[PDB]
Amino acid sequence: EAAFDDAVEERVINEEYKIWKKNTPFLYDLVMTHALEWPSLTAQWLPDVTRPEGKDFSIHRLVLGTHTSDEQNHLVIASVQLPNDDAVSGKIEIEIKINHEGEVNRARYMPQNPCIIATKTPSSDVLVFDYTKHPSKPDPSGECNPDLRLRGHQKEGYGLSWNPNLSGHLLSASDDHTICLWDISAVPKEGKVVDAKTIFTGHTAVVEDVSWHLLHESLFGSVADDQKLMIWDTRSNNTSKPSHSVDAHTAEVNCLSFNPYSEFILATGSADKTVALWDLRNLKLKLHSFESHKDEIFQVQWSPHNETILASSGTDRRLNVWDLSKIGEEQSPEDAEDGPPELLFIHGGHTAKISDFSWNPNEPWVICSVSEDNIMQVWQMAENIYN
Amino acid sequence: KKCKYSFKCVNSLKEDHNQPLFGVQFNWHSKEGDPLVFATVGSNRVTLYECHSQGEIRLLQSYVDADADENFYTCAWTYDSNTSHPLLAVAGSRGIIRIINPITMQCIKHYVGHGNAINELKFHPRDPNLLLSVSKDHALRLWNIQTDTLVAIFGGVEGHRDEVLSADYDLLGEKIMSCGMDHSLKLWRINSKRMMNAIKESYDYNPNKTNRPFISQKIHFPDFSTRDIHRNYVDCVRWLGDLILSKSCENAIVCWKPGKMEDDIDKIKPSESNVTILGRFDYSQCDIWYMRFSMDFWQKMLALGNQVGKLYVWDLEVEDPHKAKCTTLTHHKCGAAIRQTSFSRDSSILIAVCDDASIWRWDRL
Amino acid sequence: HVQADHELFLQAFEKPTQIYRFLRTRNLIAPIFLHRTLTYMSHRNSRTNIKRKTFKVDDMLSKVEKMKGAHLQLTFTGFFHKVTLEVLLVKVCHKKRKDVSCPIRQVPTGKKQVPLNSLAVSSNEFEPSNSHMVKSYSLLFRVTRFVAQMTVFDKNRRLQLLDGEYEVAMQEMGPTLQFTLRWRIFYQFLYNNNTRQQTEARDDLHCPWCTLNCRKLYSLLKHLKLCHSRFIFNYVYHPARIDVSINECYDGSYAGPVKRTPITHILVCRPHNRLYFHSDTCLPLRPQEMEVDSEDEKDPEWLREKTITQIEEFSDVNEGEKEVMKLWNLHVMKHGFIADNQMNHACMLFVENYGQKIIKKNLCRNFMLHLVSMHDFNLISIMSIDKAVTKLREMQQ
Amino acid sequence: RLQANMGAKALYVANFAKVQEKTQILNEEWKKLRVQPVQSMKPLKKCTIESIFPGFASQHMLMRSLNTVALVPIMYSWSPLQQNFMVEQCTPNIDGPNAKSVQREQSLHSFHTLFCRRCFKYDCFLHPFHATPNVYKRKVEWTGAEESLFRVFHGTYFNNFCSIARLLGTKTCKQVFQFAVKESLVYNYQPCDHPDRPCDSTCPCIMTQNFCEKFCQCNPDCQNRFPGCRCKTQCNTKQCPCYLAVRECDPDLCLTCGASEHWDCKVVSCKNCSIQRGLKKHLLLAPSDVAGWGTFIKESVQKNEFISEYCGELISQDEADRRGKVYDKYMSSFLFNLNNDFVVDATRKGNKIRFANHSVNPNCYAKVVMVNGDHRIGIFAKRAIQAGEELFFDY
Ligand SMILES: [Zn+2]
Ligand SMILES: [Zn+2]
Ligand SMILES: [Zn+2]
Ligand SMILES: [Zn+2]
Ligand SMILES: [Zn+2]
Ligand SMILES: [Zn+2]
Ligand SMILES: [Zn+2]
Repeated sequence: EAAFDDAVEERVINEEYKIWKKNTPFLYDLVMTHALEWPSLTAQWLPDVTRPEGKDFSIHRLVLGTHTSDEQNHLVIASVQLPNDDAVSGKIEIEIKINHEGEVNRARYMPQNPCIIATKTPSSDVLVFDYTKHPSKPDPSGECNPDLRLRGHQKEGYGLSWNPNLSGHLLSASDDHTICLWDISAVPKEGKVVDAKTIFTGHTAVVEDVSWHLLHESLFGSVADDQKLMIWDTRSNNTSKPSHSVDAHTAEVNCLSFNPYSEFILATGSADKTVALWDLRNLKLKLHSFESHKDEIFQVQWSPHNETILASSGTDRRLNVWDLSKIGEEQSPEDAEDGPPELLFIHGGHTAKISDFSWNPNEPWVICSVSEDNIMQVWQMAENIYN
Repeated sequence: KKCKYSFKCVNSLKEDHNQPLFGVQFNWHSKEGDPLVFATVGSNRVTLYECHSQGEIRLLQSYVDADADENFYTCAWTYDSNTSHPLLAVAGSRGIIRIINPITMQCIKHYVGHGNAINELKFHPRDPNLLLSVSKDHALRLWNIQTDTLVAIFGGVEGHRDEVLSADYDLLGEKIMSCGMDHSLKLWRINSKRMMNAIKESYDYNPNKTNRPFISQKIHFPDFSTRDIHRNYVDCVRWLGDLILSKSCENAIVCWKPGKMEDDIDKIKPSESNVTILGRFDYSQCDIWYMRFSMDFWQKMLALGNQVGKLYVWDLEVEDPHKAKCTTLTHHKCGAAIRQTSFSRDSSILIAVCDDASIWRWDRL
Repeated sequence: HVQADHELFLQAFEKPTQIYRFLRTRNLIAPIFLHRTLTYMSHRNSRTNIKRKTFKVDDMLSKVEKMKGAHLQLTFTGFFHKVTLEVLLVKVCHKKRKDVSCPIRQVPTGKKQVPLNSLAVSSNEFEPSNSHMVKSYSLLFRVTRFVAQMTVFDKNRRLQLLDGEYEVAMQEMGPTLQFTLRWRIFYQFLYNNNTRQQTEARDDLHCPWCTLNCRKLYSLLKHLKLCHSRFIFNYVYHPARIDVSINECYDGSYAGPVKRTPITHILVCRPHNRLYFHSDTCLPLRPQEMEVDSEDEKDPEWLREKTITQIEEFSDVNEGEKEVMKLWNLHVMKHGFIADNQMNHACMLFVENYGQKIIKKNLCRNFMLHLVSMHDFNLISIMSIDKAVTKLREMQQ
Repeated sequence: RLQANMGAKALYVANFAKVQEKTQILNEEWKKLRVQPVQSMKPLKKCTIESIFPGFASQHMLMRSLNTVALVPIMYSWSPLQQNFMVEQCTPNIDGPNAKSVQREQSLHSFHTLFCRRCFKYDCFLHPFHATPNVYKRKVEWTGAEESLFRVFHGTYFNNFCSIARLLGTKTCKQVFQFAVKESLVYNYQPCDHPDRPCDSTCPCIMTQNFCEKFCQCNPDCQNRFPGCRCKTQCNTKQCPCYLAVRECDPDLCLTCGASEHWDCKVVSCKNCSIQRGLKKHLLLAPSDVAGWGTFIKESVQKNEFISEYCGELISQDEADRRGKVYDKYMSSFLFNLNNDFVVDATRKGNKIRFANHSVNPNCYAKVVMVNGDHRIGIFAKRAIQAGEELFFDY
């Protein structure tokens, strides 16, 4: 009953993927479909860049996780060749592979020091690496060399976020109803293990995303599977009552993200088939609910080079991107048949759950995406679309 | 009588591929006094060779096909009626019959009608255009290369029930024998009116003038069959006047003829079963398959190889074949199995092949 | 045009068109990519990026703040008894501690004359205030010249009664009352180079199965070429002509934790005809002689020779008997006969086919013997045999 | 015992003489010819030949390619067929001079025992034995040949003197009258013999789970016999009586469909008697793109249309078992089981439809049909098929 349905759905997905492979030379300026040896539940562009003046293509760097089975896990630092404004040339190359304790669920680089990279584990002990100290190849023995361990949780999770202003301040989540906050700047170099600097417990369900506020280091935000968003002030000496708490969604909330240009506005993506826009001045009123995604959303990221742009993706196998300036605008009926006006693009080139995606901080309208079926895509939309 | 043959090994060449050879044939159709020539063949490497009095085997030509997996089996020499040029005829495991014109050094013609490997090729002696071909597909074929078409198929429901290994015309070119793994020695005929006017219509064939296909005259009824001369496989068969010589893995040549001794060859019915073993020649160590013997144009003698290297020679001019004086030839280097031997037009030169890519020569003295 | 290739044509344009009819609703309800964003199809869009320049995300909250700064059409009807009527909202509130009776408030809307034996509009006048004070809100219908209420608002702000027409009883101090509550292109298919069907496009550019309203022909051609790839389309101006053909080289495959080896696919950075062979000879068959000289008919000579040698092998048979036996075998093989009555004609063919042969061999007696033999099996009548032998001996003389 | 050694010696020297003069005239014929010699090119791959004997240099030569050619698959020999096959007193001539008298039963012994009912031939290749002799039973100078002729003539006519006088011609009515005055004193079909008794359980037809036919000599008023169809249309549907069972149409019984019409033409209403008439499609041979050889079709054919019919040698079950065991080395098993009694083996003889292959997605299919008792194969189409397309059906 279900197996034949999944089989014919996979056949239809193959047909749609072939149609996408045929139709892609009129939509994007750049396309790079790469498959990894193992999948990646995390992908992030780094701010470093190299521009050989003799060559036309620039070099960029990517941090990628792994999720293996009966094999050693390798945290990957890879490179990629992006043509800038000219020119079929460009390939993927794996620079560094570091042995990781178990699988990977989330990984984030420090904006202050890009060499420092925090990573989670399938156990309580998350860790932090510094690849400049490590060698340029992995150990065949498999005994990983953790640079800075971190403990305080009792289970695994997905949430992880560095503080952009204060160095060392690192937040992490877990499904044991706790939110850990560490500060690695205080420990000496000899100390490789650090205890929980503080633990916050106000939720009553599986917390699933946390993030520091950008232009105000004294607070952060979180969303959990209690249909709840909670803004936590760091100045308060009470680790139970938040600064604000809102029933911001009808179902379990999955992800959140703050704006890089603005400071008050933020976005969330929930398991009721919606993205939502909220503001940090009056969190009672729901500003807008974007509803085109049809399954559980798992990641949303504001664009660095634009303010009025939002992105979303989940297990629907179609990454949506929206324009906030085009909200509530009148359009043609045939234009509305495809979707709402604010919906800017639907990159449906994948064939499985879109596990993660990320933007580049020094290139326009380009993103990377990683799925569970050993797929890693990179693309930039056409200039004619957004202008 | 004495041996009356002063044979001595004049030369022993070895090729640079180390693949067992399978056939050798001299250019009998060449005239007198010219530089003699012959040719050997491996799996995918045919090589022409000259010969002199002092053993100086001068290499002339050596062709190779692109497909390396092909396994060549036999070669033959012929002359053209109009152009009066030579023509090598070769085949192999791919089911193909190529015709090389060695003056131009190209594949001027090729014919394909078999399903599997070719075992041996022969040419009609009087009319030089016909070309018989034996194959593993339980049937023979007859091509005509002047008009580039097929003549007949000497096989069918009454043909051999196993792989066909060899065949041979008679010297006048009016009757053909065929032998194979099916323990059958089947006779044919190319003297009746049907085969004659079929060949005549084949000569008059032209696809450009008319628009029809060729009427292939099949033959599902040989004129004589028998399954009592041998028990094991029959690797080679030849004619001697109106008599049949044959070998087998039983290590003995048998010379016989159909019917009784008084029965004429040109009046044997299809239902004839009786035979007459006229004589036998004894030898040893010939268990391996695909073994051959050979005769000269005059057929004054006979040569044979064995699976060790010590070749043998028999006479044919003297009386008393079963009491005929045999002759042996040995050497301290022929550490391989011999497959086929051959002579020139006269009985002066003898050349033999082997499985270690070795080509031995002998000469009278 | 036989129905064989017609039916295969129908199936071969049923299955891809069925798949595209499914994908029509699929991409309508679940689109794969927005058609507005295509470069060759952008006329569907009806706006530009002008508003993005003057936009400000920080100033968005004031708009939704000023945004935060049912139409009950109760229609009466003729009563059923043996006058005027007025509607009223009866708000019943929660019980306060100082009061023992519940708060009740009757807001009459207005009266109206109605027959026996108008309407009232209410544009969202619940006045509950969302302050946890309105326990219930009923609709009372006062009359004169029978009064009753009905619970309209439920406990959880649910509607109890349905819309449309309805009726309700009443009681003063059967009789009831009625009310009404309300809250040109042309496809040419070609398969084996055969004009199987010729049609004409009904609409100008509305796609046949996708049904999109594109105002250009080049966009339609590129859509038919890129999307719906099982077909192959060609276009030449000749009224417009479209030439369809099946693509017999599709890429049908799977195209997809678990391990796989790595790859790097990059596509864009800056954009009857087969030969034949004979049956018995296995030589190449020329295309000129295919229908003419149909092989496998005109049964072979080896079967005739087998029938000869089989009966010739029989010991206790005479010469002329074997002769007429092979003649009858060649006759019945040259003309097959399975029908029993047709055998009455078959002998009449034999004297008309080999009679001159038997006079040249004197086989008439054994021929009559064979005739009587088949007559013994009740295949033919005896007067037919008399006619046959008389016809044979008339020409023999 | 050994009285042919000198004779063999004489024959051998005679053989030497005639083969010598044959070679002499062959030499005289060869001497007329004048052919050119071989000429090599001026010396990419290479080929070198060494010499084990010293004194001869190593001879090199550049390699020369040859023109490539199209390979084909393997095919063993065979021959075509249209009908099935099976493999397990002197009475001188009437016209000859040495004829003698002989009774009616002994004269027609060879004819009646060799003649076959179901095919109208003598010693056919599917009917090994005749059923019984009771099938044909019904309710001046004089040589022995004339005596036997008068005997069989009076037997069939029962003393109708004018008819014998007309037939013989030479003999008159009075002569034959005067002579007669001084003369008195899932199983294969098998026709059974029980004229006196009715069709009961002891008959082998009901044991075989098959209906009787015209060939059996049982009571014509029986019920086990299968009457023909009575459909005016082409009767290619399930409603036809013949289409219920596996049988096909009958030539004589099925008069409503019009099967007894002249067979010279091909446009006929009955679309079921194609096996008897033999309106097969012109198949062709080709190399298949799956495994080895294959059969192509020239004209298009419909769903459940008549493509062709399988043919081959009928043999027993253990016979086909040992045959497949022998063919296991060659790995060419074109067998096709027919029923429990007999099965088809078509490796040595057959037609083009044998060359089809096995596939999970077929387009044709096979069906057993009892045409006049003969359990023949019919290869029909399970789908509309175009010209030059592959044919596949599960064995
Ligand atoms: Zn028969
Ligand atoms: Zn019966
Ligand atoms: Zn019966
Ligand atoms: Zn019966
Ligand atoms: Zn019928
Ligand atoms: Zn019928
Ligand atoms: Zn019918």
